[PDB]
Amino acid sequence: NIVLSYGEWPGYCPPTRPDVSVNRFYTLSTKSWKTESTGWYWKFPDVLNDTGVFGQNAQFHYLYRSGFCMHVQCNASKFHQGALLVVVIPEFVVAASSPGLYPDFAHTNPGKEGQVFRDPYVLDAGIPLSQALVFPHQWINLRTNNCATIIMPYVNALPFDSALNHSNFGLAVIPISPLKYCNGATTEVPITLTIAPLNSEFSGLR
Amino acid sequence: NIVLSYGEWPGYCPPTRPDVSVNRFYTLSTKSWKTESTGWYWKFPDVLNDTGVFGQNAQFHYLYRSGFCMHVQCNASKFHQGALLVVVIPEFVVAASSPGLYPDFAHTNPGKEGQVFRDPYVLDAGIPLSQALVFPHQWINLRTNNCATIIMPYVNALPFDSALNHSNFGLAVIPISPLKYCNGATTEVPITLTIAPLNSEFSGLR
Amino acid sequence: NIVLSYGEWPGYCPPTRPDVSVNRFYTLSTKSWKTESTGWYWKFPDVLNDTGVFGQNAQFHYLYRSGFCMHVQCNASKFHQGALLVVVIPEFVVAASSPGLYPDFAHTNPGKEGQVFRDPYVLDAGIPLSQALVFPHQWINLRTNNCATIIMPYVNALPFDSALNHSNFGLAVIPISPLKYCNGATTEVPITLTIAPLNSEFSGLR
Amino acid sequence: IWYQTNFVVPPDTPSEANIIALGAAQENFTLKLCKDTDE
Amino acid sequence: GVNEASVEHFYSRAGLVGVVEVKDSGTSQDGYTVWPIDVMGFVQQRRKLELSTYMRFDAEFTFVSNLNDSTTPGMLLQYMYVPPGAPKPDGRKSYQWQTATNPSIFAKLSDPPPQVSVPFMSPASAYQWFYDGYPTTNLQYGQCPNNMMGHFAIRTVSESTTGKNVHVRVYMRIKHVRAWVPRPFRSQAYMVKNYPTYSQTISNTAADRASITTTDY
Amino acid sequence: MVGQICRYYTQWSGSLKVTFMFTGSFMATGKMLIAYTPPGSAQPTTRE
Repeated sequence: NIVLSYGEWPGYCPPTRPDVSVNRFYTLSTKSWKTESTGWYWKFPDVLNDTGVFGQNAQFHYLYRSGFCMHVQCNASKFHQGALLVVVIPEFVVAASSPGLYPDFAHTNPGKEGQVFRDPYVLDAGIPLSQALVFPHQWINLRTNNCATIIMPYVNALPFDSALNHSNFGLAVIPISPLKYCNGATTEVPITLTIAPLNSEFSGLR
Repeated sequence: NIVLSYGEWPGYCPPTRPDVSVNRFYTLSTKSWKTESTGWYWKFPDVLNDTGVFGQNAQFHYLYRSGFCMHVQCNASKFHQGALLVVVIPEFVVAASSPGLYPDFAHTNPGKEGQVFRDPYVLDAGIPLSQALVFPHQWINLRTNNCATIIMPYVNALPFDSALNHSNFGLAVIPISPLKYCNGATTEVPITLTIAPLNSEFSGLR
Repeated sequence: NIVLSYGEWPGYCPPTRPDVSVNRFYTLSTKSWKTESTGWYWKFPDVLNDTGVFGQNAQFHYLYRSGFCMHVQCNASKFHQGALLVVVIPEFVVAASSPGLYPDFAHTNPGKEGQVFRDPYVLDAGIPLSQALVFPHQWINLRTNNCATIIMPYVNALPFDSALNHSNFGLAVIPISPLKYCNGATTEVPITLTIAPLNSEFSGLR
Repeated sequence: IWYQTNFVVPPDTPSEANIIALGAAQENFTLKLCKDTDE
Repeated sequence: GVNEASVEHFYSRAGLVGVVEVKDSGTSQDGYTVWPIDVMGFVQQRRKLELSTYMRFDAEFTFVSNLNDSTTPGMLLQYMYVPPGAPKPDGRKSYQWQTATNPSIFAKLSDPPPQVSVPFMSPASAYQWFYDGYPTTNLQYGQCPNNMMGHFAIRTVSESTTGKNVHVRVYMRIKHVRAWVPRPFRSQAYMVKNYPTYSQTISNTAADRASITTTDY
Repeated sequence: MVGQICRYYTQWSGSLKVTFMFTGSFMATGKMLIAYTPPGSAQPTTRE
């Protein structure tokens, strides 16, 4: 069920505090999990920077502070098999790879669509995927569960920061065990990410 | 669930009494249940006479007395159908058939591997399989259950007897309704027999 | 009578703990004490490593911890004279002598038979036999007593150790005053070593 | 890891799968004498 | 009706367990015979006894002796019981007829039949009709030596060939019966005396009909 | 992570747990035997 990141609920700062126009569920474009899929990551709050009332607040306020509640729903039949690791990585700095030593803006801030991994083994950051379980995470085993819920509080060296310039954390959905099925099953499995900001605070209104 | 043979728990004799080196679960080689399978039987304690610490005790002790707990696990999908009768037959004397009026040692004491029935209708003993339900038994209906557990106490005209020379009882797994499936399913169903001796006693140590 | 090595009874560790299959007396092959005999030593638990149920435990367990009770019985008439020193030497490392600076495996671990001294003056270790009485010891003076009993607890820098690789202590029977008799007496005096492990503990069963 | 039984599937189900092995220490794990790593 | 369907009543009544013949004319001039006690002499009685695995009972034996033409003269007979593991007579005038530890019954043909009750004789706690094991070859499999109840050596007390054959009908009544571990009734024909061996031509337990939907045979 | 921290230390002691996760289909049954051999003994050759 629900997992609390670092065992702390998100809370208010002891500034704009929207009640229900921001606290609503945001449902992102569904990702097609296929056999050859490497994985996807989103940057927060970059994923919601241009999406609904939260998008309007994050673009017209100097400072920002919010927790998040992520639901990763998966629509698969009992005849589909595979395991996703859903990991939240605080300060997920994406690395470039060169035989281009600096990643493009499209990779650092993929937006609401999200970016695919190129080297999910090293998480595109030079750190092993095998040790990614030190970060707050949930398994989605298609034979056990098709849901992951991670509650992430605000983590920063500063009490407030810019939504547009800084991403507090990244959320990665990575197929560890590849999706596999038999001829006749749907060739893809939908993966739905639902985000709900919790305890959102804003400053510098214009 | 568990069935008590003749409504009596196995107990001690009012001699070596091992605690955990013998009371452990013994898991035998899995049997492949197929369409044409006739069934299998094991003799006790001949099945454990050359297997682990119980095997060492049964071969270097003059007398023997023990109850048993048999688990007959079956690994089948919901798309497999069939019914096994799991019957414990006290003093299961195997009969020969002649058009060879005396059964071979390989048939009377098959060992840990176990022996296949040749005439499961007469249980290889000239007694009808239809009346085998007077003996302690469990059904394994692949659509209902895939487990059978029979707890068998020590049954003998003597308080003690030789493990190597005398088999107190036989355990028969017989497919009544044959295994049937459709093309694409596993052509065999594993049948696993797990034996746990209960209240084992030994005498004449060398 | 009984002498306690270092004034401490052997005790359990605050793991296999056999009751009577190991605590039984082990009686070794009798040694013929003659006029020209230099002495014998055994390594513990190497002396019991391949002997009965203790032998089976010491070879199929990773770790080991046990005290010992040694009886050194001597069968001599009142017309035989001589004195044996029965000394227990903790960590008895045997030395080679060269005019071959490393002792053979037959000398370091003589087994249940035991090894004869070549230089009993220096105990085959470069240490004087005259000062061997700092180790736990008993005299056998043929005119006073024909028995020695030394109770040896477990002495080690580690709480547990390997029976097969490490010998906690050596037991040496050394004729200080040579055996002497008159024509007609038995030309040899039997020396019988009886070992009883006390508080034996084992780990790593296979 | 031993194959106790054969891998059993119904029709139209992939007949090969994966096991993910995870590892950690218990509460009685200890470390001693700091040293620099090989990588 | 619960007394008629009890183990005590099922195994009650005296039944013929052997027709023993004491031949003393023509070529056979032995004048004696030894009949080993067999509770499973006939297949009818064997099938009823093999319903259980273990039994404990006392047996009562009756001897119905007469001549060829049903005549019962004043001839003397000795019915000696040889307990399990005693030597048996090897002749009409052997010393085994005088052994005191072999109980004897002296009775005439003119007297009503002799009766005597043999107790439970097994070294084990119950007779064992099925022994799944070996005493210590293929022949010895299933052969428990603890089921031997003894012998009944019968002779005419005479010094020479009488010239008259005596037919002895042994009737046994199982008494104080206790049975354990019920078993299916044997369905196949019995081929041999001490083995469950059956023919390869398996007989169906149920009689046949034309089809599974027609109640006609 | 335990195997990486162990390379920053000379000696370690204690117990380890190894979790196994099966990622086959929901309708995929069967048995595996996971056996542990203590350091003294060599690798088992057969399932029994």
